[PDB]
Amino acid sequence: TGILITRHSQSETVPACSAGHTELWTGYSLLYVDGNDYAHNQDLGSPGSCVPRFSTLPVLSCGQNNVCNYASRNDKTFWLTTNAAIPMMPVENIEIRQYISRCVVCEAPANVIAVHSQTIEVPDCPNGWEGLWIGYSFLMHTAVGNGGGGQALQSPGSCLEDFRATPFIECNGAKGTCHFYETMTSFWMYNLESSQPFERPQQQTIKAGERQSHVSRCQVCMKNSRGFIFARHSQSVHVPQCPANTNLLWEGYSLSGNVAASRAVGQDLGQSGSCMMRFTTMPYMLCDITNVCHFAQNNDDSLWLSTAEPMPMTMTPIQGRDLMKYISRCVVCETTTRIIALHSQSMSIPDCPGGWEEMWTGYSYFMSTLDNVGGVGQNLVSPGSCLEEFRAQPVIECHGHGRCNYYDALASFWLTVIEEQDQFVQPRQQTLKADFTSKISRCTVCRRRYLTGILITRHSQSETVPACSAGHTELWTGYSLLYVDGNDYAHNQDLGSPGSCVPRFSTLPVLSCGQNNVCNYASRNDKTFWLTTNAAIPMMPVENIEIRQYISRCVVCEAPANVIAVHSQTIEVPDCPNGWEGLWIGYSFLMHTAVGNGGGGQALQSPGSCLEDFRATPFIECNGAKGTCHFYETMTSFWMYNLESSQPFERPQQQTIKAGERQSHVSRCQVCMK
Amino acid sequence: LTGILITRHSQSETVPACSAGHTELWTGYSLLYVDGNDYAHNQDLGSPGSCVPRFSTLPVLSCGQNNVCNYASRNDKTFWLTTNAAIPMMPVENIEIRQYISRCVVCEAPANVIAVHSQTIEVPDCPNGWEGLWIGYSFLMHTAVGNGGGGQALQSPGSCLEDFRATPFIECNGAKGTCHFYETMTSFWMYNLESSQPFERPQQQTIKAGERQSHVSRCQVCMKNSRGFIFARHSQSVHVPQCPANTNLLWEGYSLSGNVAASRAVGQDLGQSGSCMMRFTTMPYMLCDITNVCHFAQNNDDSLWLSTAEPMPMTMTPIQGRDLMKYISRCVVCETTTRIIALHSQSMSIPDCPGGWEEMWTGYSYFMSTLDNVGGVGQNLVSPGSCLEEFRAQPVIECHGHGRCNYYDALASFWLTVIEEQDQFVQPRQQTLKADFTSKISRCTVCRRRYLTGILITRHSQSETVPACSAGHTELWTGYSLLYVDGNDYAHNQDLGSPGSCVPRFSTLPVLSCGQNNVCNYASRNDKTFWLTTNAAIPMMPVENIEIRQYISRCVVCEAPANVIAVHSQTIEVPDCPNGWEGLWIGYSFLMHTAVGNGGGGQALQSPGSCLEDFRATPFIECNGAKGTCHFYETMTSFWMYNLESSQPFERPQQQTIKAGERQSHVSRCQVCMKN
Ligand SMILES: [Cl-]
Ligand SMILES: [Cl-]
Ligand SMILES: [Cl-]
Ligand SMILES: [Cl-]
Ligand SMILES: [Mg+2]
Ligand SMILES: [Mg+2]
Repeated sequence: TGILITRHSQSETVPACSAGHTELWTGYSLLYVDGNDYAHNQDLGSPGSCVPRFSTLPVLSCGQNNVCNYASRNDKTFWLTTNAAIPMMPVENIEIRQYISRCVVCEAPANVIAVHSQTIEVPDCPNGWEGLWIGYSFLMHTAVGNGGGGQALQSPGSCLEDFRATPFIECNGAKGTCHFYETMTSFWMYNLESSQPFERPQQQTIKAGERQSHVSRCQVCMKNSRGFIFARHSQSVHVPQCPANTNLLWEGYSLSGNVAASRAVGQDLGQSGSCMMRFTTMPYMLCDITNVCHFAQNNDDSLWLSTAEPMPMTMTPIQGRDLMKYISRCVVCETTTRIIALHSQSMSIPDCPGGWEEMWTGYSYFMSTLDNVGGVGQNLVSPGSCLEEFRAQPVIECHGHGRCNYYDALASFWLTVIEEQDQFVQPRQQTLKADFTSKISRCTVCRRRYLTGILITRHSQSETVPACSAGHTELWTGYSLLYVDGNDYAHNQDLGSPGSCVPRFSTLPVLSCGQNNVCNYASRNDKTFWLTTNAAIPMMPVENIEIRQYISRCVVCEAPANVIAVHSQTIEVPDCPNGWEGLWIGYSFLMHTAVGNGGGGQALQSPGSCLEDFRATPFIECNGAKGTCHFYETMTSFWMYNLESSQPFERPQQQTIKAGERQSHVSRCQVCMK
Repeated sequence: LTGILITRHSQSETVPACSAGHTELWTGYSLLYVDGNDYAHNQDLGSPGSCVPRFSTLPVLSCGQNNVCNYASRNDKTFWLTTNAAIPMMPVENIEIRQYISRCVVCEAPANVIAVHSQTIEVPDCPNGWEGLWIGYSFLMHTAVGNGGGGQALQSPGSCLEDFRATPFIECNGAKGTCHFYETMTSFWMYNLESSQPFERPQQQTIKAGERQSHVSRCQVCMKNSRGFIFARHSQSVHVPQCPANTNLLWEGYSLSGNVAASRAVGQDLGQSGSCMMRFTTMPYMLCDITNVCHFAQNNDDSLWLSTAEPMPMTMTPIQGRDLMKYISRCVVCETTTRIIALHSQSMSIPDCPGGWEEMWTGYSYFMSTLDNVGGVGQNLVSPGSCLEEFRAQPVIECHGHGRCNYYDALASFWLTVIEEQDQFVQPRQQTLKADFTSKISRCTVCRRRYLTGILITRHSQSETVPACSAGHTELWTGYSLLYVDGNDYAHNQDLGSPGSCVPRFSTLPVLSCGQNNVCNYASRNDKTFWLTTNAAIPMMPVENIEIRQYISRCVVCEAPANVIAVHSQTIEVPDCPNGWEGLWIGYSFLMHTAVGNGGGGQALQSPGSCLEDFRATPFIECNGAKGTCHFYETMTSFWMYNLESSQPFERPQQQTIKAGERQSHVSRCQVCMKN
C-alpha cells in the first residue's frame, strides 16, 4: 500500500528508486514559491516537492474580479540546485537545466523517517528499521530578508545527501532567469560533540573544507508493522512514557521550532523532529555563499516546549544548568497503525472513532506567535495539537547567547469552546485566568486498533455537507477552515488534512494567552479565513446566521488505503498512477494571499491541492470579534498553470486572462487512492 | 530666504508650477517608494526627495559584499504617484508608461509650510497668520501587496493630495520595465468624523463610487506669512500641555503615535504636528480599493495613541467608550521663530542646550515602540518627539476599529540607556530592572534657537577620525554613525543627514527594552545594532574589544547659517548646486540598505545622508548587541541610485552584472549644497 518517498539528486541526474520500490514519476525539485510577497514551501520529503514540468513560473495569480494574471508581477520560484559552479550572470532558457535538481517519487512498503545525530556521528536506524541513505541535517533557508522556510526534522527532506552552502537557486518568474544571490543563506543542524550540556554555545567561524565536520549527520530509515511514529511530550523535567501498544524509539528534549534570520519555523509537536536527543540554545549554524559558516556569532533563536517551573522572582534570563528545570522532555514512539487527534471545540472530550483506541486526552493547542518573526503552529490532526497540560506560556525562547526566558510578545493560541447554538453568534469578549481550563477545547489522541487508519477530507465548496465515498466510513462533518490570523501571523490547516474540517463554526475559534497567566477571547483584532461556497458575492459584510451560506462544509472519512493528488500541469485530467483509482477530479490549487501577512498554501500531493470547483476567490475573511465576514480585493488565489504550450525552460509570457478563459489556463488534477 | 523648499505633485502628466515669488529649483517624477530586496523604503511626498529628475522603472543598483553589484537582476519594484489616466488591462511598457507617472516641482519658499487636517468634510482654515497654498484630501497610508507599503507624515504637505484617487500610485516591475495596477493595491485616507462623538464606537460603513469623496477628511497646505517653524508637545496625561515661552499656540489635540493598517505600523513623529489630532477616534481612517469601494472599520486595523499613566483595570479587559478619555494623552502644536532640537546625554545628567539655544523642557530619551508582526514606530533622535517628559514602560496604547483600546503583551518600548564613557566598546552587562528604571535611562533636553534659525548638519567620516565642520558652521557635538537599531526584530533607522544618526557614545546596545508588568531589560534578549563603517579592512571573523573602534564611522553635528540639501545627478557627473546655493561636499547617491532578517532602511533623497563621500559596497557593520562583537555578513546589501546617463526615460532596464573595477562608474553622484 502506497507510502510515498521522494528523493532529490542535487544534480542534473534523475535519481532512482530502490529495487522493489515502484517509481511513480520523476521531476524537478521545488523548494518554495514566493507569490505576492508570501513564501509557500513544499516539504522536500513529500511528493509535492517533485514537479514533473519545470517553469520559472508554474503558477497563475487570480484576483477578486474574474481576471487572472500570468507572469504579470514579480513572483519567484525556488528549486534545489546542483553541484554546478555558481555563474556570474543569471542563466536563461536551457542553461537553467544545469542548475535544477531532479527528483523521483517512489512507493515504499513501510513508513520512512529521518533521524539526526546532532553530531559528526552518522545516526543508526532504530531496531526494525533499515537505512536508505545518509546525509546532512538541512534545517532552514532564506533567500533574502526573512523570506524562506524550513524542513520538518522527521521528514527525509531534512536529510540531504550532499552538503551545499547554497543548496537552492532563485528564479525570477516573469524574466525566466535563475541566479544565486549573496543574501541566500542555508541553516544546518550543528555538530554538538562534547559540548557542555546547558552551557553557553561556543561560537565558531568555520571556512571551506572544515565546514562538513561541523554539520549534524542524518540517516533516512525505512521500517522493516508499517512503523508509524509520533512524539509525546511531558511538559516537565520527567521523561514521558510511550502509551500502551507503542514502543520507545528514543527520549529527548521538546523542540518547538527555530527562529533564524527573523523567520520562525516550527517542528510539529506530533513528529519526531520535535524530540531532539541533545538540548542546546543554538542547535544550528548559518552557511553563506562564500563557503563560510557561523555558529552562534549573530542573533538567532530556538524555541522549546517548557515545564511549569516559574520564572525566578528577578525575572532575569535563565542560563547554565538551571535551564534543565525549564525544558520539557519527550519520547518518540513507534506504532503499527496511524495516530490522529480529534478536537471537540467543547467541554466534552471527544471519543475515538469506532475501531480506534485512546492514547491520551488533553487541550487543543493551535499555535504560538512571536514579535515580527511570525509564529509556529500545529496540524489539528497531529498529536502535537493535543497537549496534555494547558499552559498560557507553553514555549520558552532561547538564544545563541546561551540563555532562555519568557519574553512578553510570546503568545499561545488554543481552540475555544463553541456551544452549538453559539456558532453563528458574535463572539463575546472575555478575559480569563489561565487556570480556567473549562473555556479550552478538549482533544483526544487515538491510534487505530488490517486498516492502518488513513483519513480523507472532502470540501463541498457549498452549503451542503458532502458524503464519503462508498465503502469509506464517515468520522465527522464540519466547516472548511483555511487559516487563522492571530497576532498578525497566518497559521493554516492543509485542506487535505482533517484539521481543516472543524465540527463547529465561529468567526473566532481560538483564544490567546499571554504573560501573567491571563487569557483573552475576542479581545484584540484577529480574523479567520474559511473556504467559501458558490453563493453570489455580497455587496457588504454578512453577519451572524447569514454567514452560513458562505462557509464550505466538509466531511472526514476513514479509507482503506493511501490517497494523493496528481497534477497534469495541462488542460487534461491526469490519470492516476498505475494501480491507483480516482476519487475526484478538480483544479490545481497551490497557495493564497490576503490582507497583511495573510497567506498559505497546499502540499502538492495533498487532496487539498485539488479543488473540484475552480473559484477565483475560494475563501472568505471573517472579522473575528465583529462576527462578520466579507470578500476583499486584497485576496489572491494561486493555481498551477497550464504549461501545455511551453518548453521546460521557455520564459513565461505575460497574459491577462478574462472571465470564462480563466479555467482553460489552470492545471487539472485527480485525487487517487491506492 | 534660507532655502526652505516646497514640493508639489501634479498627479498628472503635466509638470506643475511654483507659486508667486517661489523660485523653481528642479522638476521631476513623483517617487513614492522603492521595494528593494523585499524591503519598502518610502520618500516623504512633501519633501524634495520624492521629486526625482530622471525616471526609470529601476533607478537603483544593488551591491553585495563579494565584489559584485547587480543591476536589474532580481525582482525589485518602484512605486510612483500616478495620474488620472484610465487603468490599463495589462502592464504598460516603454513610452506607454509616461501617461501614468505624476510630475513634480521643487520650489524655494520664504517661510515654513505645513498641512492641516480637519478630520471632517470641511476644508480646514489655515492658522491665523498663515496663508493657503492648496487644499486637498488627507492621504495617510498605502500598501501594494501584503503589508508592503508606507505612509505620510500628517504635518507634511505630502499627506494632502489635491486629487482623491482610490489607487493614487502605480507599481513598476524594475527589470521588466513595465508598470501596472494590481487588485491588492490599497490606499488609506483619514475619515470624515463630522457625525460622531469622539469616544463613541466607530460606526462601520461600506462606501461606493460617488459617495466616497464625502467620507474623506479634508486638508489645506499652509505657508506662514517669523518663518513659523512648528512642533508638537505632549502631556502624557489628560491635561492639555502649554506652549513653552517664546512660542505660540496653534491648536490643541490628542496624541497620535501611529496607525497599523494591513499589518503595517506607520508612526507619526511625536515632534511633528501629525502627532496631534484635533479629534480622537479608535479608527481615524478608512481603506479604499481599486474597484472604487471604501470600507470604514469593517475589517481589522488599528491606531496607536500616546497614553496617560491611568492604570489598566485589574480585570485586564479592553477599555471602551467614555472610559477611553482617561487613557489618551493630550497635546498642543506651537509655532516659533526658530527651529527645535533634542539633545541626549546617554547618562543621568540632563544635557545643557548649546550656546545660543534655550531650554523648553527636559525628559527621557524615547527611541521606539515595537509590536508583534507589524513592525514598530520610532522617533528621530533630533526631534523633540524623542524627548518625553515622563518615563513609561508602556507609553503607547493600541486601539481597534472595534472601538476599544488596551495594552497588549507584545507592545514594547525602547529608550536610550545610560552609556558611560568607559562602557564604550565593552560587552554590555545584562540587567533586568523591576525598579529604579531611571538609573538606566538617558536624559534629554529640548532646545530652541534664541537671525540664525538653528539649522543642524551632520557629516560622517566613514573613518575612525572625527570629521570637521565646514568653516562658518559651529560644531555642536561629535559621535558615532548610527544607521539603525534592530529591536524585537523591527529595524528603526536614523536618517544619516539627521543629527539623530550621530550618537555621542558608542555601544553595541545603546537602548534598553521595557514592557508589561513594569519591567525593563538591558541586553536580555537578542537585539543588534548597525553602524556606518570605516575604510578599515574586512576582518576574517567577528571583531571584539579594542578591534571594534577602527570599524565604527565617526560623525560631527554642526550648526549651519542656511538650509542644506543633497542634489543627485543620476549620472556619473557631479551635479551642480542650484542657483544661489554653494557646495559643501560631493559623493555617491546612497538610497537604501537591507540586511539580515527584517533589517533595512533608507535615506531621504534630499538629505545629506543620501550623499556618502566614499563608495563602499558594504558601508555598514552589524554589532551583536549582547555579545559585544561586530562583523560583516553576506546578507548585507547596499542600494545606490543608478547612473542613468545613457538610458532613455522609459527604456527597459538592461540586466547587468557589474564586477569590482567598474562598480563606481555605475553609481549616481551627488553634491550637498547650502543656500548661499
Ligand atoms: Cl510574476
Ligand atoms: Cl479578537
Ligand atoms: Cl531587479
Ligand atoms: Cl539583547
Ligand atoms: Mg493586527
Ligand atoms: Mg530576533
